[PDB]
Amino acid sequence: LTGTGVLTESNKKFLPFQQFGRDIADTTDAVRDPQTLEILDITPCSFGGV
Amino acid sequence: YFKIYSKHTPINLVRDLPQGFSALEPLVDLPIGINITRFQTLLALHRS
Ligand SMILES: *[C@@H]1O[C@H](CO)[C@@H](O)[C@H](O)[C@H]1NC(C)=O
Repeated sequence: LTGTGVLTESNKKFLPFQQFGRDIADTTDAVRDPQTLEILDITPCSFGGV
Repeated sequence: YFKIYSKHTPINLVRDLPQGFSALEPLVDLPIGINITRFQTLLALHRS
């Protein structure tokens, strides 16, 4: 699973089966890292109009 | 793939299904790859 974003700590209480999370657009918003099983939130990097 | 979903609920109703809502979490996924059209419940006898 590929993508770009800032990985931060999260407070979303994922259930044991649950691995990733999806927004309305279906783009991945949170992910569970292998090897260490922790839950990393994925926040898109800051952008806007010049 | 044999998907088993499970949920354990404390109830106190005597005879029928209690009326309420409880979403079943996934328990296990088994790669059995076999044809299934019929199934059986297994019970346990009590002997004295
Ligand atoms: C390796 O990944 C497994 C998950 O499949 C995990 O249980 C285990 O702790 C990991 N070990 C190391 C050394 O990262």
